[PDB]
Amino acid sequence: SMNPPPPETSNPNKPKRQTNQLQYLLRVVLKTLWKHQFAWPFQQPVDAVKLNLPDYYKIIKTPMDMGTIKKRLENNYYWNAQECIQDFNTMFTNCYIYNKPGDDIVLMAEALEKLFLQKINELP
Ligand SMILES: COC[C@@H](C)n1c(C2CCOCC2)nc2cnc3cc(-c4c(C)noc4C)c(OC)cc3c21
Repeated sequence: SMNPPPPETSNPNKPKRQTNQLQYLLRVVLKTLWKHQFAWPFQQPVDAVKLNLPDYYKIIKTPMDMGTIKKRLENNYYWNAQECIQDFNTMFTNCYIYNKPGDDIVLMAEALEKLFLQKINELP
């Protein structure tokens, strides 16, 4: 496999919690971004094989996508909201590191991030 293993969504050794903030991140934040017209390039790990990007996983050390975040939320992987927020932030920063500033994917990421930042502003 020329893709790395995806980021883990279950680990018996990692303690976990359900908090109001994590339920909000699932039911409101992820739910909103997931249903956005531009969600789909972010709904699964970057497939470097399918997309013919042999340098992607030479450059991006900490890959992250909303498919992974959705499973981490549903599977109770997280201890706190900040871990989940960091995963979103990483997904956006990775996009801005790898792609050119004028690229369509960066415009898609920017639209999702604006919605994200507004929902995080409203964290309970
Ligand atoms: C708009 O389509 C772009 C096209 C290349 N693409 C398709 C088509 C589907 C139909 O078959 C042809 C390929 N699927 C995907 C799925 N994920 C993608 C993720 C990124 C991406 C992110 C996010 N961060 O870095 C990168 C890099 C991406 O960036 C150019 C393109 C993706 C992508």
